Order: sequence, then structure tokens, then C-alpha cells
Amino acid sequence: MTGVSDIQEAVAQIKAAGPSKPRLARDPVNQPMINNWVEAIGDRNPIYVDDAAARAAGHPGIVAPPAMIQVWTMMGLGGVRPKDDPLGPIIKLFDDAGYIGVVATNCEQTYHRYLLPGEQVSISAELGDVVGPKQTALGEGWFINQHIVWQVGDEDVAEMNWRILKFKP
Amino acid sequence: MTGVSDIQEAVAQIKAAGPSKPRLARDPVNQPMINNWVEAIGDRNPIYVDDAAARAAGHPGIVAPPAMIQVWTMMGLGGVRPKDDPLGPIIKLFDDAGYIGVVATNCEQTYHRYLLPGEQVSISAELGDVVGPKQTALGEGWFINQHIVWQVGDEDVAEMNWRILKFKP
Amino acid sequence: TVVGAVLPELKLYGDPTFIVSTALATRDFQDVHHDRDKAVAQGSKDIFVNILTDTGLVQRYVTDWAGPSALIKSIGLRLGVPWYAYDTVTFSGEVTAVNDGLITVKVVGRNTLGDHVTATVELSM
Amino acid sequence: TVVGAVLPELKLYGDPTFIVSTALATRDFQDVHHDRDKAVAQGSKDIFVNILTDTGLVQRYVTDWAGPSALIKSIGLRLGVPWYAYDTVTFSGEVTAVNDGLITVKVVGRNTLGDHVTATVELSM
Ligand SMILES: [Ca+2]
Ligand SMILES: [Ca+2]
Repeated sequence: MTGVSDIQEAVAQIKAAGPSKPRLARDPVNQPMINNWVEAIGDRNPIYVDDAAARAAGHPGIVAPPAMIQVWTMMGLGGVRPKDDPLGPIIKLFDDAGYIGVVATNCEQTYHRYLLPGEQVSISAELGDVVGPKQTALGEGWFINQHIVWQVGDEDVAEMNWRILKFKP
Repeated sequence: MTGVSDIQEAVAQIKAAGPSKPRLARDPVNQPMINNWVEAIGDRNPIYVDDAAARAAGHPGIVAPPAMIQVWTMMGLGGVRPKDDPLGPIIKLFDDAGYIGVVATNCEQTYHRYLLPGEQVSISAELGDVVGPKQTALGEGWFINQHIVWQVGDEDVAEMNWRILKFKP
Repeated sequence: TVVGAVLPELKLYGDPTFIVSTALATRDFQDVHHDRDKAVAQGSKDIFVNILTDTGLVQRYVTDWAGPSALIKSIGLRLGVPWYAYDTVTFSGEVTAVNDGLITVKVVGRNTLGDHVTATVELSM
Repeated sequence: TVVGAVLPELKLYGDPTFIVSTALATRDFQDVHHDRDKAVAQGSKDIFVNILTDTGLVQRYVTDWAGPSALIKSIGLRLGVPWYAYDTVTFSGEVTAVNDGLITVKVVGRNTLGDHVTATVELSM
């Protein structure tokens, strides 16, 4: 509702709900989407496209680019986040408090292993540290961290900690 | 070289080379690219995305949209047509004769059967009727037909007859 | 169905996201469907919908009406005025032929510039 | 390799086709990466490269140098100035750490507006 001590309380309330329930990627890791990605990115690394080559470097066969991990679980054209994604409530909270602007500031991804075509990924999201109010070039704002985990079944295969600044312009 | 009777002779020379040698699609018919397409086109036809539904209408399981046939064999980002594609020589011929402009006028596709995920398509192209010179809204020009055949192995599964106008602006 | 049966109307707004996403989903990377500056440089007003998307929408329009059991046999397009960003194409349909269980539909897509595409579709039940 | 080793330079021209095709290949359909009018409406100069493409290029830049046998462990991005259409980003690299067979590279992507992205990459041989 009203003010900073109330924002801290609301953040705590969102966190208490726990992480979003795992959401399955539209498709398994698959070669056609790998092909689209390496084509556009211009990455000619043989291990993403040639079974034989994905063995001299020590993999079983073709592996997906680690940096594709977020691609598999993107919402897609006109997609809407599930209700239990903490991102929703947290943006809504800060917009209402007048911190209407947003920019991403940091994105850190960790890859526990490479993925193989056919493996299907799930994503879960949790709220991390929320820090503020702070004075920034874009104005007064709060830094919000979100912590993402990707799994193949019950195996933790990658994660992302990313941070946004919600601010008053 | 020089003039209409020479253009007719050059067209005949291109045709004498015969159809392009079959070129394999980058990928087999596949569900992720079907998903991208039905997503963007906004076609909610269940048979493209649900094995069970692709049976009440009488198919084995999920079938690809017939209108996707050309998608599988598109050259892709920065792709270059093989030398034996008659399109190349024919454009070059008419550009040199001053018919530098181009527009597509007709596109007719025939689908012999539906395709299944996993099937891999090849494409062959042949020059059809070349008609001209004719007076058009865009100027004097020649209508050029190209005939495309798609195969799964040695089975004719679809074709396209399309027509362009090469003209003097 | 009968000869003279009219299909339900379908209006589609060609916002840039629609034009770009359909072109790239048909693996058509020509700059005229996603790069306005290249489109203008080549004498077009704006980016415009590609021919493979035309084919796909005509297919969608007829199966929207005919339903899942329809088997599309052929789609024939006569190409018309461009479908530029922010123009709306209205699809109207009319059944023209019925014979031996083979149905023929005439489809017209109209926008502000006029007739964008005229299509003849052949299908089974 | 050694601490202080510099990677080969990589310059990338951000033409609209690059910006659009990479965004849609990362399945990012936000209008700011393909719709100039929506980008301008939201206060940007033009369309701009998305964050997933940044991650992918940083990955590419390091494996271009390290080669196929490299195992990427982590990619950390600090986000900077926008990479707008027709701007060129130059990637420069410097090895900062070597320990227990774990290599750390500092990557900077620079364009006309300044530092577009600063990256820390961890990998195996
Ligand atoms: Ca972990
Ligand atoms: Ca045939």
C-alpha cells in the first residue's frame, strides 16, 4: 500500500509465495531452432551443427549453444506470464508506487552442462534481493533481482540471475 | 546477345540444360518450425499441433500445413541459389536486355498429399513458358513461368507454378 | 456446401510485428518485409506482407470455415496491390464450384489500396 | 593461455536484418527489436539489439578464439548503452584470470554511443 516499509513488507509477501511452478518449454531442444539461432548470431561453432565435430571437443553428439537456454522457454508471440511468476506482482507493486520506468542492468547466466537435442527444459522463477530506494542517473529507484532455474526433469542444468531497475523518470 | 529472336534462343538454351538437381531442405518437416508458422499466421487448425486431432480428420498424426511446403526449402539468411537453378540465368538475361524491373504476378501451388514431421523434402526447378514482349501498366515486359517440384525421396508431393514479369520501367 | 455459399469474413491488421513475424516464420529474409529503409529505397511505401504469408492466410481462411477435416488440394494466387504496414486486409469468400466432392472457393483479400490478392482454392470435405 | 592475453577483435554491423533476425531467433518478439515506430514511441532512437543476442555474441566471440573444445561455464553481462540500427559494435577481449584450468575473460562491446556491454566469461579448455 503506502510507503517504503510497506514496499519491503510487500516484497516479503511475494517471496513467501515461493518460486513459480516449473513451466515447460514449448519444444524440446531441437536442431531447427539451433540452426535459426546460429544462422542469425553468425556463430559457426561446429559442435552445434555436426555430430562428428561435437565429439572431438568431447561431447556425445551435437550440443545446443549454452546461451540458447533462455530461448527454449520464451513465452512467444502474445504469451502471458503465469500468475505465480513473481515478476508480475513486483512490477505492479513498483508501478503503483510511481516507479513507472524500467531498465535491465545485469544478466548473469550459469551453465551446469550442455544440453542435447531432444532434452526438454522447464523454468522456475524466484524473487531475490530487492534494494532501494537509490539515487541513479535515471532517477530514484529500486534494484530488483530475479533468480531463474532451468531443469531437465529434476536436474538443475542452468540458472540466471538478472537485475532490473524500477525508477521514477 | 542481341534482340527478341536471340532472347527466344537464349531461353531455349536455358531450358535445354534441364531442371536443377534436387536440393535438400535444411531440415526435415519439423514441429518447432510448424509451431513458429502457425503462431505467426494465427492458424489454430488442430491437426498441425495435436496428434489426436490429426486423426478425427483422417490423418496419421500431426501433419504440416500444406502452405508450408515452400518454407522447408527456403535458402535462408544470406543463401545463394545453385548454378543450375534456371531463375539465375533468366533474370540475368532480361536485366541485360534492359528489362531491369521485376514483380511476381501469379503463384499456384498443388499439394498431392500432406507431409509428416520427420519427412525431408527436396526441391527441383524448371523454366516454363516465356512470353513476350508485352505492353503492361509497368511498361514493356516478358512474363516468365517457373515450375517447381517438391519430392520426399522419389515421390512427387507438391508443385508450384509461378510467374514473374520482367519489365522496362 | 453449395455454390454461392459465402464464407465468414476475416479482417487482419497488418501491424509491423505481424508483417515481420510472418515473413521470418516463412523463412523469407528479404529486407522488404522487415527493413523499412530498404523497402523505401527500393521504391515501396513501407514494409509489406510476403507472398508465402498470403498463401498461408488463404489456407487458414478456408480451413477456418471448412474445418479440420478439409484436405487442401491447391491454392492459386493472383497477386495485387501491396499490403503495407498498418493497412487492414479483409478476406471475403464465395463458393464457386461443387463437383465429385471437390470444392472450389474464390477468395479475395481487400485493403485500402484495393484488391491485395485473389485466390482460387480446391479442397476435399 | 596467459593472463593479459588479448583476443582477436570482432566488429559487427547492426543493420536492421541483423537486429530483427537475431531477436526473432532468440524468440524475443518485443516490438523494440523490430518495430521502429513502437521503439520511437517508447523513447528509443531506433530498434536495438536484444539482451539474448548480446549473450549469444559474447559466447561466440570467446569460442571464436578459444575454439570448439571450450566449455562455457558462465556468462555475466553488465548492460550499457543501446546498440541501435546502423551502429557498429566492436568486441575487444582480455584474459584476466587463469586458475585450476578455469579461464576468465573480460569482454567489452563498444559502439559510437560508448560501452554497449561488459561481460565476464568463465570457461574450460
Ligand atoms: Ca544451479
Ligand atoms: Ca505433380
